[PDB]
Amino acid sequence: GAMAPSYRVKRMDIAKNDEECVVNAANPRGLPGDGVCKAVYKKWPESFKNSATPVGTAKTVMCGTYPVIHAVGPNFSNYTESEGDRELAAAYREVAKEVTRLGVNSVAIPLLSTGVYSGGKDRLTQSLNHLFTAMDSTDADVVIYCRDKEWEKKISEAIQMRT
Ligand SMILES: [Cl-]
Ligand SMILES: [Cl-]
Ligand SMILES: [Cl-]
Repeated sequence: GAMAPSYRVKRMDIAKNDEECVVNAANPRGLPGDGVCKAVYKKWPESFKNSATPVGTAKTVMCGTYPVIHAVGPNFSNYTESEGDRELAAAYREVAKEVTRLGVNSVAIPLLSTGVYSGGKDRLTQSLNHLFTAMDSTDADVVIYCRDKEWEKKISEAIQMRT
Protein backbone atom coordinates (compact mmCIF):
# COMPACT_ATOMS: atom_id res chain seq x y z
CA GLY A 1 0.00 0.00 0.00
CA ALA A 2 0.92 3.67 -0.24
CA MET A 3 2.65 5.16 2.84
CA ALA A 4 -0.02 7.91 3.22
CA PRO A 5 -2.85 6.97 0.82
CA SER A 6 -4.05 10.06 -1.10
CA TYR A 7 -6.41 11.38 -3.80
CA ARG A 8 -5.11 13.70 -6.54
CA VAL A 9 -6.57 15.01 -9.82
CA LYS A 10 -4.78 15.72 -13.14
CA ARG A 11 -6.17 17.31 -16.34
CA MET A 12 -4.54 15.21 -19.08
CA ASP A 13 -4.88 12.01 -21.16
CA ILE A 14 -5.10 8.95 -18.84
CA ALA A 15 -3.08 7.02 -21.47
CA LYS A 16 -0.02 9.08 -20.24
CA ASN A 17 -0.60 8.22 -16.50
CA ASP A 18 2.24 7.75 -13.98
CA GLU A 19 0.43 5.07 -11.91
CA GLU A 20 0.85 1.27 -11.49
CA CYS A 21 -2.41 0.42 -13.25
CA VAL A 22 -5.26 2.08 -15.18
CA VAL A 23 -9.07 1.88 -15.12
CA ASN A 24 -10.65 2.01 -18.58
CA ALA A 25 -14.17 3.53 -18.91
CA ALA A 26 -15.11 0.49 -21.01
CA ASN A 27 -18.14 -0.60 -23.05
CA PRO A 28 -19.68 -4.02 -22.24
CA ARG A 29 -18.49 -5.56 -25.54
CA GLY A 30 -14.77 -4.92 -25.27
CA LEU A 31 -14.86 -2.70 -28.37
CA PRO A 32 -12.37 0.17 -29.00
CA GLY A 33 -15.15 2.71 -28.44
CA ASP A 34 -14.60 6.48 -28.09
CA GLY A 35 -13.16 9.03 -25.59
CA VAL A 36 -11.10 7.45 -22.72
CA CYS A 37 -11.83 3.93 -24.11
CA LYS A 38 -10.33 4.73 -27.54
CA ALA A 39 -7.18 6.30 -25.92
CA VAL A 40 -6.81 3.15 -23.79
CA TYR A 41 -7.25 0.96 -26.91
CA LYS A 42 -4.48 2.84 -28.76
CA LYS A 43 -2.07 2.61 -25.80
CA TRP A 44 -2.81 -0.93 -24.52
CA PRO A 45 -4.60 -2.81 -27.36
CA GLU A 46 -3.43 -6.21 -26.02
CA SER A 47 -5.60 -5.60 -22.93
CA PHE A 48 -8.79 -5.90 -25.05
CA LYS A 49 -8.41 -9.73 -25.47
CA ASN A 50 -11.59 -11.11 -23.83
CA SER A 51 -12.27 -7.83 -21.99
CA ALA A 52 -16.10 -7.92 -22.60
CA THR A 53 -17.99 -7.84 -19.25
CA PRO A 54 -21.48 -6.76 -18.10
CA VAL A 55 -22.61 -3.33 -16.92
CA GLY A 56 -21.76 -2.77 -13.24
CA THR A 57 -18.65 -4.98 -13.33
CA ALA A 58 -14.89 -4.71 -13.82
CA LYS A 59 -12.60 -7.17 -15.64
CA THR A 60 -8.80 -6.86 -15.58
CA VAL A 61 -6.60 -7.87 -18.53
CA MET A 62 -2.81 -7.52 -18.51
CA CYS A 63 -0.89 -5.61 -21.27
CA GLY A 64 2.59 -7.10 -20.58
CA THR A 65 2.68 -6.83 -16.77
CA TYR A 66 0.64 -3.53 -16.72
CA PRO A 67 -2.97 -4.11 -15.52
CA VAL A 68 -5.89 -2.52 -17.37
CA ILE A 69 -9.09 -2.73 -15.28
CA HIS A 70 -12.06 -2.47 -17.72
CA ALA A 71 -14.93 -0.96 -15.68
CA VAL A 72 -18.36 -0.76 -17.34
CA GLY A 73 -20.55 2.08 -16.12
CA PRO A 74 -24.18 2.32 -17.22
CA ASN A 75 -25.28 4.40 -20.21
CA PHE A 76 -27.88 6.77 -18.68
CA SER A 77 -29.56 7.08 -22.09
CA ASN A 78 -30.81 3.45 -21.47
CA TYR A 79 -31.09 3.04 -17.71
CA THR A 80 -33.51 4.83 -15.40
CA GLU A 81 -31.84 7.34 -12.97
CA SER A 82 -32.47 4.87 -10.10
CA GLU A 83 -31.12 1.73 -11.84
CA GLY A 84 -28.21 3.60 -13.44
CA ASP A 85 -27.18 5.05 -10.05
CA ARG A 86 -27.08 1.51 -8.63
CA GLU A 87 -24.97 0.12 -11.54
CA LEU A 88 -22.55 3.11 -11.43
CA ALA A 89 -21.94 2.51 -7.67
CA ALA A 90 -21.49 -1.23 -8.37
CA ALA A 91 -18.87 -0.69 -11.14
CA TYR A 92 -16.74 1.38 -8.72
CA ARG A 93 -17.07 -1.29 -5.95
CA GLU A 94 -15.72 -3.86 -8.47
CA VAL A 95 -12.80 -1.53 -9.34
CA ALA A 96 -11.88 -1.36 -5.60
CA LYS A 97 -11.88 -5.19 -5.40
CA GLU A 98 -9.58 -5.45 -8.46
CA VAL A 99 -7.17 -2.73 -7.25
CA THR A 100 -6.91 -4.59 -3.88
CA ARG A 101 -6.42 -8.01 -5.54
CA LEU A 102 -3.63 -6.64 -7.81
CA GLY A 103 -1.64 -5.32 -4.82
CA VAL A 104 -0.79 -2.07 -6.63
CA ASN A 105 0.27 1.05 -4.71
CA SER A 106 -1.42 3.48 -7.18
CA VAL A 107 -4.22 3.57 -9.79
CA ALA A 108 -5.24 6.06 -12.55
CA ILE A 109 -9.06 6.37 -12.78
CA PRO A 110 -11.50 8.34 -14.95
CA LEU A 111 -15.05 9.45 -13.81
CA LEU A 112 -17.29 6.64 -15.12
CA SER A 113 -20.55 7.52 -16.94
CA THR A 114 -19.64 11.25 -17.26
CA GLY A 115 -19.04 11.45 -21.04
CA VAL A 116 -21.15 9.87 -23.80
CA TYR A 117 -22.84 7.55 -21.19
CA SER A 118 -24.07 10.58 -19.11
CA GLY A 119 -27.44 10.82 -20.91
CA GLY A 120 -26.65 14.55 -21.45
CA LYS A 121 -26.46 15.39 -17.73
CA ASP A 122 -23.62 16.73 -15.55
CA ARG A 123 -22.70 13.73 -13.36
CA LEU A 124 -19.36 14.92 -11.85
CA THR A 125 -20.59 14.87 -8.22
CA GLN A 126 -22.61 11.67 -8.60
CA SER A 127 -19.76 9.72 -10.19
CA LEU A 128 -17.02 11.17 -7.93
CA ASN A 129 -19.00 10.37 -4.77
CA HIS A 130 -19.43 6.73 -5.89
CA LEU A 131 -15.65 6.63 -6.61
CA PHE A 132 -14.89 7.84 -3.05
CA THR A 133 -17.41 5.36 -1.49
CA ALA A 134 -15.61 2.43 -3.15
CA MET A 135 -11.98 3.61 -2.94
CA ASP A 136 -11.91 5.12 0.57
CA SER A 137 -11.23 1.72 2.18
CA THR A 138 -8.33 0.92 -0.19
CA ASP A 139 -4.74 2.03 0.50
CA ALA A 140 -3.67 2.76 -3.09
CA ASP A 141 -2.79 6.35 -4.15
CA VAL A 142 -5.69 7.30 -6.49
CA VAL A 143 -5.13 9.76 -9.33
CA ILE A 144 -8.31 10.92 -11.10
CA TYR A 145 -7.94 12.03 -14.72
CA CYS A 146 -10.20 14.56 -16.45
CA ARG A 147 -10.01 16.79 -19.57
CA ASP A 148 -12.08 19.93 -18.72
CA LYS A 149 -10.59 22.90 -16.77
CA GLU A 150 -13.78 23.59 -14.76
CA TRP A 151 -14.06 19.87 -13.89
CA GLU A 152 -10.44 19.83 -12.68
CA LYS A 153 -11.18 22.73 -10.29
CA LYS A 154 -14.41 21.09 -8.97
CA ILE A 155 -12.79 17.66 -8.46
CA SER A 156 -9.81 19.30 -6.70
CA GLU A 157 -12.19 21.25 -4.42
CA ALA A 158 -14.12 18.06 -3.51
CA ILE A 159 -10.83 16.25 -2.63
CA GLN A 160 -9.58 19.16 -0.49
CA MET A 161 -12.91 19.58 1.37
CA ARG A 162 -12.43 16.18 3.04
CA THR A 163 -8.82 16.72 4.25
CL1 LIG B 1 -2.54 15.36 -22.70
CL1 LIG C 1 -18.70 7.82 -20.41
CL1 LIG D 1 -13.68 16.01 -18.02
